[PDB]
Amino acid sequence: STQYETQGYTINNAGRRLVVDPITRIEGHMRCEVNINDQNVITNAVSCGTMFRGLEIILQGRDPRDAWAFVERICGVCTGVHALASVYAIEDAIGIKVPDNANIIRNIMLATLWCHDHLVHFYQLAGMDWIDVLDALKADPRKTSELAQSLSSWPKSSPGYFFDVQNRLKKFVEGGQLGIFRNGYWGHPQYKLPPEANLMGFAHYLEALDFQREIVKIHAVFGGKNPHPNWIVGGMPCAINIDESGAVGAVNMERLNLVQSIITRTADFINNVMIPDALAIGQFNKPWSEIGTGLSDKCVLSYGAFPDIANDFGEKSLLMPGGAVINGDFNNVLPVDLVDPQQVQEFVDHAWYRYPNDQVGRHPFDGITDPWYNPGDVKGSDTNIQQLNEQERYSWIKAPRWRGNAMEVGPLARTLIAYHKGDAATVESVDRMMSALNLPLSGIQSTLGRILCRAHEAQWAAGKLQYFFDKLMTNLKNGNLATASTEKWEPATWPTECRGVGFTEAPRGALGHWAAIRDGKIDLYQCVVPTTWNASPRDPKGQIGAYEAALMNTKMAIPEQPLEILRTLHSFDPCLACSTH
Amino acid sequence: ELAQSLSSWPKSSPGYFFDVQNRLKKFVEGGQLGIFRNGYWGHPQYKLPPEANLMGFAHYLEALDFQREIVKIHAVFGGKNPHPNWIVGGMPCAINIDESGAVGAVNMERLNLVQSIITRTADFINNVMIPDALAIGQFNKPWSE
Amino acid sequence: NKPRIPVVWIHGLECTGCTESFIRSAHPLAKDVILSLISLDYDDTLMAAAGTQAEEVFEDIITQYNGKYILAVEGNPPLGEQGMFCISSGRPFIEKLKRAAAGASAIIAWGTCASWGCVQAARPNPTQATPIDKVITDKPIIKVPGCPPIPDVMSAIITYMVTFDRLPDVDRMGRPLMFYGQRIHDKCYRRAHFDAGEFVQSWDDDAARKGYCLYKMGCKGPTTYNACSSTRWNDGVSFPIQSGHGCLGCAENGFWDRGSFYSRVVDIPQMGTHSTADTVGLTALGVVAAAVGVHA
Amino acid sequence: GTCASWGCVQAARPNPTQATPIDKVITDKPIIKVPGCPPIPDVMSAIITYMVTFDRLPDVDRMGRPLMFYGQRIHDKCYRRAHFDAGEFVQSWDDDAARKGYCLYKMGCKGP
Ligand code: SF4
Ligand code: SF4
Ligand code: FCO
Ligand code: F3S
Ligand SMILES: [Cl-]
Ligand SMILES: [Cl-]
Ligand SMILES: [Mg+2]
Ligand code: NI
Repeated sequence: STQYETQGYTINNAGRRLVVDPITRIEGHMRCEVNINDQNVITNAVSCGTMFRGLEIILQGRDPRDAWAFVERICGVCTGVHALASVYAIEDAIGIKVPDNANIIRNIMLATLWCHDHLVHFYQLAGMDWIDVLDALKADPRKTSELAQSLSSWPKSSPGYFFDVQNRLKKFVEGGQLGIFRNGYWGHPQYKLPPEANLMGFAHYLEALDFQREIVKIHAVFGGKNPHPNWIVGGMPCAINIDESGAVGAVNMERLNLVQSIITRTADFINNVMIPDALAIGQFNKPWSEIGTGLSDKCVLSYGAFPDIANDFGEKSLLMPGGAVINGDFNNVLPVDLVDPQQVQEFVDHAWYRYPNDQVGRHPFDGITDPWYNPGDVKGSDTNIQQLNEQERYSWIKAPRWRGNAMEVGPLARTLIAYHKGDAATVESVDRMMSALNLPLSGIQSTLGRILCRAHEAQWAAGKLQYFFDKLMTNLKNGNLATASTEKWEPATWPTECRGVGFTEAPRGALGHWAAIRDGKIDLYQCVVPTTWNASPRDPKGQIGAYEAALMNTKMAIPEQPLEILRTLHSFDPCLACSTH
Repeated sequence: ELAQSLSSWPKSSPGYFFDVQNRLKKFVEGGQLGIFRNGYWGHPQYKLPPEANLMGFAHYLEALDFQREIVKIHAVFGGKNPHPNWIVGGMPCAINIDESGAVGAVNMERLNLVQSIITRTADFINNVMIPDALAIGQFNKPWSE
Repeated sequence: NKPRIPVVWIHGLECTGCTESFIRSAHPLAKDVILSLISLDYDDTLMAAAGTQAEEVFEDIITQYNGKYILAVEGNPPLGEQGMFCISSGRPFIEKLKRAAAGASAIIAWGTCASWGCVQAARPNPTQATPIDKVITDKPIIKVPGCPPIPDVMSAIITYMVTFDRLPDVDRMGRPLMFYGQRIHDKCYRRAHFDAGEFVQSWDDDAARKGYCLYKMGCKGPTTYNACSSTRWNDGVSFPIQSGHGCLGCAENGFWDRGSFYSRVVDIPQMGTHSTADTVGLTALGVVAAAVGVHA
Repeated sequence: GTCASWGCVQAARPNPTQATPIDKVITDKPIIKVPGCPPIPDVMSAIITYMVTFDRLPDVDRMGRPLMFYGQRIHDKCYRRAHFDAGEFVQSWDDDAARKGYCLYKMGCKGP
């Protein structure tokens, strides 16, 4: 039994210990442990990354131009973002400027990922936390139709359609082969949708599963394939040819026509299916606007993203604002510098790594990735963890801090940053969105709020797609076709020794690559990934990360059924391969 | 309500027909009626109620889009549509399912595409065209003579 | 009705790119695969149950359907640190893998990870990541390599095994002949340029804008077995070479450690027709121009 | 298409009707030939979108065909070229060569 105070929380590991391993409907491997009191309230929360590959080690000695391809494989879900960060970093180190079209295309690649990733998470990952799939079998199709048609202009809403969906589902289960729905949490008292809403939700789950495949066709045009499209240091390899012989071998008018058709359909699906479904979940789960706040009312971080001016990563360029808020002071958004050794630092005193001194944090330029599996006494064995020891080392995830502060990153974080920086579109959008639910602005700082912010981001990204596409076409109309700068492609043109930073906003939050080059080879490559922030273990001050904070003080209706834990965790959209890399 | 009374087809929301109606209204408000120009609109033999006309026109647009998909079956087995290719003695589309070089022939993946088109085609015909044919029948019965 | 064949999909060290690829399937849609062709009875990425509920599902399936389910494996087991580089239910992932494989009738090794080792197995392989066939030796394993494999290839292999009720024919390496029988280079739509000696020499040159061959930009097409040049990616929209980047060789064992991606492939015969005949002509034109005295 | 561009099937021997391509009849107007029987659907639309978006006619070869889609030959971008140059040919329909997707040059392919 131990007890201590941090960031307003009272961490108490007395009482019943609950273990959720594996955490499902996330990317990668995660283990969560909690302690609950007699009132079934969480008094202690333990976030554990249960996987490690070691990309930072693998990249040592390689050619900086190959780096993007290695680090892209950090994650297949947020596929492409690490490659973007990578070329950003290497171009920063060497001093390469890419052509305008290369920047616009990269922006398109990122926006596309945002749309796809947010959509899939909403339905395929987080969705069944809110939608009681088996309860859909009890709905009335005619009212399901009425409900859907009362919420959206989406065409697919006929009673016959919903009846067909319900029928297939009925047949699917009738055999006892429930597949992904087996042994679920169906009927849990926290499931609050009416049967008609569950049927509407499940139907859309299927529609989203189908449609998501279309979105990534934009990646296929510009980057060859999805998952894991291709990129180059100096721009993009997708040469453009509109009006000249051999256009059949390049990005031509027909190719761009395809891209345009996907943009329209993507904005259509997000705006008229996902958005209304997000609001709908909000309407029937309003108490969760007050559950899982965690660090979101205290400390939030964004690096910023989508440079609209090519090679300019300043505040006048990034369309997605960067900044940090600490101590709940949202009236003072602080500027972020990724070179400053005093801002971003990583601790490993509670992680399975080794430092010369684990009581201090290391800026990624001073980063060390030295795997050291050392779980302590876990009430079992080294190969049999019954209970993690959170007093000591308990995770493969490093503990990032900003100026010593534990931060939340992601859609909710970015939204708060953008809102309080006074971005007119975000203010209006958030205001409008909260008005519709009859909720105060504070309601966004929650488990529900994360999901709402994610959906709004998809809408935002879908809009940006069109903006970027138009920007590209404008250049082509003006005869500006260049997609690559090769002035500094040859290692002989590089500084003998240099370093750089690549940063952007991944679907799950602030991403950074720190790279050092010496004699044409990678000397150091360190990654600090969004889920690394959110799923962080504790630091030498015992400060807890975003997940553990959000889980604190959470009421559970049935201890053996961790639906509440799942709801909160999934709201963060955990990517564990990202977090550990 | 009319559409939903006649078919299981999913695309039938009020918002959907409103959108279709608006696209058409915008289209004509320019005086550029295109293929609709100098038509026989308002002829006494036009017997569908306004709602049946909107339903019909929406389905006209849906058919215009979807017809392109059906002929993908011709593209698999005959290379292209219009005007697929044939041979005296059978068909030139050699089949390879389970052996090396199946990538250069009609394979499981190609066949999967064909199956996916067949399902979608039967679905469109049975739930859009069929009910519309039946609807035109209901409103134009004198033309059965 | 009809029961569907039970499928257990487990995850080791991976990026979940293979699972993502699977759900990109255009025909059949992943939705219909899950609904009608198979019974996806366990899959961490998609399943509702977590924790002890997930464990119960796993145990129930492999016990009830013992000897009768297909084991699909994404990622690979690490041998380092007693296997605790990948922990599932507080135990080494390898234990789960072995327990799952013991009851499987056949195993599908999705992607380069499960097939070969992929990125985590690259120098210096910090975790000792090991391909499945090095751990499991008593079961049929079908390797479906690529990083990730083509979505429609994945589904086609599934539909094949369901429809024809058997495993696909494989090479000496365990790859299905149907999609891995030939090289990218042997079905590449840019061979014409390769064969003529017409190459991209630097990004976005005139050659690149005409879609010339990427051999001199490091394309590993000549040594890579896959369907990307015929079947193509994402409903036949494109593939790496078509969008202007050379093949990395991502379907091939240890391709990460085969030098830089921008370094030319070696031991591949290459003599251009127009490149050689242009040389022969100028050599002869220059020999004559020298003798006549209009050199230079 | 080939009809308006060249004459196509009705103009073939012995051209019973004396079918004549448009550019033999109209000689004082810019004519963009988009040949093929028929042309590729998406090529047709891409040409249309080009003219609308860029507000200009596409650049054309010496024959009046848009360079963007007609600047190269089929044989210049055929995915079976590897077999052609290797001398791997289909010799009769549905032989093992055909089942591996070998080159169709000896079956009369006019791609070149
Ligand atoms: S080297 Fe690459 S681009 Fe060139 S023909 Fe071969 S596979 Fe195609
Ligand atoms: S002759 Fe025909 S089949 Fe052979 S490579 Fe050329 S275009 Fe292709
Ligand atoms: N989004 C995303 Fe993946 C994480 N965390 C990355 O970067
Ligand atoms: S990189 Fe992989 S995707 Fe195909 S083109 Fe080469 S095998
Ligand atoms: Cl769609
Ligand atoms: Cl359709
Ligand atoms: Mg790191
Ligand atoms: Ni990720």
